[PDB]
Amino acid sequence: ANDIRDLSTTEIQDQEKALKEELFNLRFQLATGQLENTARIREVRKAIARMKTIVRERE
Amino acid sequence: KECVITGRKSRSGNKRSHAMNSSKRTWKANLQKVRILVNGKPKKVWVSARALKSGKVE
Amino acid sequence: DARDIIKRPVVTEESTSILDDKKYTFEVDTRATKTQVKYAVEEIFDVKVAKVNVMNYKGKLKRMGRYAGYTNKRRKAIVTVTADSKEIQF
Amino acid sequence: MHVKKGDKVKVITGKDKGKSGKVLAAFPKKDRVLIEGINMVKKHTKPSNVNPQGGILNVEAPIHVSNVMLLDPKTGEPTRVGYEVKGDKKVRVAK
Amino acid sequence: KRTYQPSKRKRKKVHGFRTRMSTKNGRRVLASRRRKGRKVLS
RNA sequence: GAGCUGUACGUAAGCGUUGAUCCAGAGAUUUCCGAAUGGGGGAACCCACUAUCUUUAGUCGGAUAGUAUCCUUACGUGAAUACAUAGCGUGAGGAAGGCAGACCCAGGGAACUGAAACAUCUAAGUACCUGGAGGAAGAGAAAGAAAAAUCGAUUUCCUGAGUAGCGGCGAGCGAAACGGAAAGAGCCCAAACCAAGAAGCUUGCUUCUUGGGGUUGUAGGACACUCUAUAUGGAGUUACAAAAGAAAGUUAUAAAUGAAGCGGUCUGGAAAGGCCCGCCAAAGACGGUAACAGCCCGGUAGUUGAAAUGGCUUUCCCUCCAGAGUGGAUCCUGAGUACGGCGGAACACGUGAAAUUCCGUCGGAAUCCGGGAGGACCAUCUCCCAAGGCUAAAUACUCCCUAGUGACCGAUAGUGAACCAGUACCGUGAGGGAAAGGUGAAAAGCACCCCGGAAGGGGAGUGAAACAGUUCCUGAAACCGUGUGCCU
RNA sequence: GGUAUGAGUAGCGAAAGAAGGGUGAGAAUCCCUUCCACCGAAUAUCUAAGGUUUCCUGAGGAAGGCUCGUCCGCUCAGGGUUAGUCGGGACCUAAGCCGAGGCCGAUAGGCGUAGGCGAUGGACAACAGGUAGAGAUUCCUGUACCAGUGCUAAUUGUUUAAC
RNA sequence: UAGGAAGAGUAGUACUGCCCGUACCGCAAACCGACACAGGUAGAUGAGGAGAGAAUCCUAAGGUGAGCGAGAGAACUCUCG
Ligand SMILES: [Mg+2]
Ligand SMILES: [Mg+2]
Ligand SMILES: [Mg+2]
Ligand SMILES: [Mg+2]
Ligand SMILES: [Mg+2]
Ligand SMILES: [Mg+2]
Ligand SMILES: [Mg+2]
Ligand SMILES: [Mg+2]
Ligand SMILES: [Mg+2]
Ligand SMILES: [Mg+2]
Ligand SMILES: [Mg+2]
Ligand SMILES: [Mg+2]
Ligand SMILES: [Mg+2]
Ligand SMILES: [Mg+2]
Ligand SMILES: [Mg+2]
Ligand SMILES: [Mg+2]
Ligand SMILES: [Mg+2]
Ligand SMILES: [Mg+2]
Ligand SMILES: [Mg+2]
Ligand SMILES: [Mg+2]
Ligand SMILES: [Mg+2]
Ligand SMILES: [Mg+2]
Ligand SMILES: [Mg+2]
Ligand SMILES: [Mg+2]
Ligand SMILES: [Mg+2]
Ligand SMILES: [Mg+2]
Ligand SMILES: [Mg+2]
Ligand SMILES: [Mg+2]
Ligand SMILES: [Mg+2]
Ligand SMILES: [Mg+2]
Ligand SMILES: [Mg+2]
Ligand SMILES: [Mg+2]
Ligand SMILES: [Mg+2]
Ligand SMILES: [Mg+2]
Ligand SMILES: [Mg+2]
Ligand SMILES: [Mg+2]
Ligand SMILES: [Mg+2]
Ligand SMILES: [Mg+2]
Repeated sequence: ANDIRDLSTTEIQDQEKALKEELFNLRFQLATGQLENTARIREVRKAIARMKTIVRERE
Repeated sequence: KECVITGRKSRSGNKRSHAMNSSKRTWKANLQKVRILVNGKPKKVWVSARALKSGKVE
Repeated sequence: DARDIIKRPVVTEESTSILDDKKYTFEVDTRATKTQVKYAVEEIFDVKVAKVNVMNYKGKLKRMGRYAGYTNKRRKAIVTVTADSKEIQF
Repeated sequence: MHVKKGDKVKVITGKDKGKSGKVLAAFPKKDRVLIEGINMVKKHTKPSNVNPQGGILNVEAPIHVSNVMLLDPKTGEPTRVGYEVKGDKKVRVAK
Repeated sequence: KRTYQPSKRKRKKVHGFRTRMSTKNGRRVLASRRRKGRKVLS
């Protein structure tokens, strides 16, 4: 969370994209019954929310 | 339907027979449609005869 | 964004039977037009989409001990890729 | 709760008064605690579950927290608990 | 031939939310059903 | 400060002393519908336009913003029609809708019923509809009450008093002032007049805007002179002008600390109970804990506590500000007003001998040598100065919040609703509207065996109890059976 | 609210069944076969309304089904509906409804102009095959049409003015 | 026609075409009738023999044997000869 604040906005924006790609893949593996560590999904969702919160704070 | 100068308008009260039976009625104001200029521009508005009595535009 | 529009793949006897026919069945956002689904699938999977067919499923009424209610309404998109296009895996 | 997992408690009420044990688990929402070798119950377990031969299992059941007192390693007796601050964080104190 | 010959359209046109909202007395009805706490207005 | 990932009877995968879950303050995010406002619409949907960006070879796509109507007000365009007005466009402001089924003010306003019928009258200005609101509203600083000779705005309570009155003088309706209390607070205009414009050109006279001035009764003011102030003082956002800030204190919204029995023994499944000893108490509230606990737990008295936000009180800032005296030449002191006739209404007061107050209509004063009232009216006397406005408190009510209380209910009661209830269900719809609480201290929720497809049983086991076995405290009566002492 | 009595009574809602085989703990009632019988301007095939998952598959047999039940429109799980051309909207208007300004009116509102909404009507381009547990003019094959778009190529026009 | 105009059409090529509905019942056990109710429910199609015919009787395609049965064959009742 503080580590996110060390990054630039553009750098944060890139981290979001990466997390959204990850979240999509998790949901895809979950659907095909190949996930196992199902707790990752919640982690990633929160992370994305954290990014978007920091960015909105910047403005 | 109301005097623009005053605010005269319909008001209710009783009609009474001999025998004093009561029934609801109104008293309308004696409103007349006339051209005046309350605001700079003239316009046809309801005005009471009473309001016209004396000094109004027309 | 594209990964909002495409929710998850659909894995059923029916959905799995048409994978060999290069038809991929997805559950997509209920507001997504078949045009948005075409461009989303191309962004996500790097494929050439030939046609997208789409259908709305109304919620199914389910009981659980004197409490009744509807499952989610779904929008199902079948995406046919081109002959030359690379496959999606599942 | 005045006790927590790891604490050595004496049991002051019930079929097991006078017995002491370690606090294996705490259920603060129920205000109950699980003391090693206290309040043993015979669970008639079907084979189905993790236990591929089932059977009548003898395990600990939770006691109410108000039924155990904390053991002070110095005295080795049941003591009521006070709270005193060293500087950074507060700590439990015997009386 | 019984009373009650259903029509989706006629039901909403006569009793629906937008018809209720379109008149003052219709709005009194909505306000009354909200006051009683009905799940279903209109 | 050690567990946590809500119910609720789960499985899984995870998190947490590098402080999670949790609690409080403040932020961020906040789909669609709904006044719903870009247009439409059968609410939760459909369909756009204009900019800017983005995507593609381009259609096709995507993102962000704007785009309702009315009112007021600037500005611009602008017809019949010459000036111009209307109209049209743009930009600012503002409104819109909801509701606490309460209280308040206003517009509109029943009937059943009572009168042992019924028409006046009552019910009742109630119910209800509509509008306007505000935390309260309304009222309010005398054209008042009186006539102990005086009082000094309003409101509310006690009293007066079921009096005086009203009334098919029937049924009924029914004051007020004085007296005693709660609470208290007073103010600003209009007009003379002065100044400054502005215009009309009545062409140096008149009416229009802004500022000053000024606020009242044996009168006050203007206007003349006179004394002191021009922030010395005084006053403020609750009226009396109106926006701003700070700081300190305090309260609220999380918390912290907190005395004393594992005392002995008896019964028991269990002890908080019995018996016998102690102890704390500014703490013997309440609840929980295996039966009834000041000393077991959460706590309680007492004493501490707030990063953040909100409230309040002070102080400071800031802002604003002339007030006595003397005359009485002249001038001013609310006009289609007061009042009157006619027709209604409100006044306790039903048109009456009917003052007082309001509405419609018509008529219509005086204007300081003036005017109003004292229950027709006149005269005298007394008290007041209308036709402009503002004003806290004492009063009303409670959808709410916090803390409490009850010779209030205890599951057919108490809310319709102790339980997923305005639900289910009924009705086209408005609308109507239920039933339904209790295993145990703890799931220890009956391994295993037996009959049976299962259900269900019988053992075995758990438990204090299973004749407590997942709706499971108690378990009456009706009613249904089996057995049999006496009779038929 | 519970429980009787009537009472093992009335009723079991128009109709043709039979046997063999199967399944199953259990069969008049489920499945299969054969014969018989009934409708056939319908008791057949579409399709609008309306209903809203009742559809398909696999389990089930407490309750529901006027009997039974291994079965089911019932219970529990999974599934299943594909469109430029079909019907509706991004087109049109009727009746009717709403209605800026406006007219009228104690309040509320009523009416109505421009302008809108509104099919039951107007306009408008796809056929035949295949396939199948459950969709098909929708999927697939073949062959089309309608409206656009870019990209090549010539052609013509670029102020008496192609379009 | 008024207007607007340097782009326009022709040929060929390949590409583009949104939203809603689409299951199933639909003279019915799924709709309206509290019911798996002899009732009601618009429209398209609706074969053959004999026939004027969509009448009638028997059939085709197609659909169906109707959610209690087994006996008995009294009174009586109903519907029939
Ligand atoms: Mg479709
Ligand atoms: Mg109905
Ligand atoms: Mg922390
Ligand atoms: Mg809109
Ligand atoms: Mg009587
Ligand atoms: Mg203590
Ligand atoms: Mg004992
Ligand atoms: Mg007990
Ligand atoms: Mg107790
Ligand atoms: Mg009068
Ligand atoms: Mg009266
Ligand atoms: Mg008088
Ligand atoms: Mg008069
Ligand atoms: Mg008078
Ligand atoms: Mg007198
Ligand atoms: Mg009198
Ligand atoms: Mg005066
Ligand atoms: Mg009750
Ligand atoms: Mg009881
Ligand atoms: Mg009740
Ligand atoms: Mg029971
Ligand atoms: Mg009998
Ligand atoms: Mg009989
Ligand atoms: Mg019989
Ligand atoms: Mg039958
Ligand atoms: Mg026939
Ligand atoms: Mg079926
Ligand atoms: Mg049965
Ligand atoms: Mg079955
Ligand atoms: Mg028309
Ligand atoms: Mg029209
Ligand atoms: Mg239309
Ligand atoms: Mg089918
Ligand atoms: Mg195709
Ligand atoms: Mg179909
Ligand atoms: Mg039927
Ligand atoms: Mg018919
Ligand atoms: Mg046949």
